Amino acid sequence: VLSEGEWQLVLHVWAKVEADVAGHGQDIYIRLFKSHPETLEKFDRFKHLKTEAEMKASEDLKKQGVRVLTALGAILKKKGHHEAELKPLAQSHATKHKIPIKYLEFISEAIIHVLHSRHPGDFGADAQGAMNKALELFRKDIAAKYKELGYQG
Ligand code: HEM
Ligand SMILES: [Xe]
Ligand SMILES: [Xe]
Ligand SMILES: [Xe]
Ligand SMILES: [Xe]
Repeated sequence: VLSEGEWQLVLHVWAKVEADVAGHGQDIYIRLFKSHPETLEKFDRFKHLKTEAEMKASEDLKKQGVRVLTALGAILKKKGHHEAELKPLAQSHATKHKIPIKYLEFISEAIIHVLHSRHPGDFGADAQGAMNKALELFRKDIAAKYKELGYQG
């Protein structure tokens, strides 16, 4: 369980992401696909992209990144009271997309890396620890829903 102070560290960096969610999403996807290329294979619409240049130029990838970060932002804004928000996401990611918890760990890593790079003013050590705790909680709760849904993750 995060403290209110921890949630505020999470929300204060998220406020900066929201200056330009699209640009943040592009950086996060590029980082994910570069660091863990296997994750790109899960994307029917994007697995053909060969280079960072192609990734940057993809309007559909940009739009997907906006969807991801906005869905995650809504979850973070619930400050742990995210049962309703997690249900459709867990179901689609377990059953349609088939995304293991390991890959959620990878995207969490990419999120942290991009925030660390872009936002040293709001992503010092305490803020990074708070964001890690929030993402760990997210993954814990997704993992529990995965198991309810019959997916080992
Ligand atoms: C922060 C964690 C993530 C969030 C909040 C998130 C959110 C979303 C949302 C909102 C959608 C569209 C609605 C849906 O189908 O549920 C989506 C689609 C999708 N997600 Fe995720 N996602 C996350 C992580 C991942 C990861 C790590 C992968 C694969 C490695 C993945 C694979 C996909 C795929 C393949 C789609 C369909 C994309 C398309 O329309 O072409 N997701 N995700
Ligand atoms: Xe993203
Ligand atoms: Xe997810
Ligand atoms: Xe995550
Ligand atoms: Xe969360």
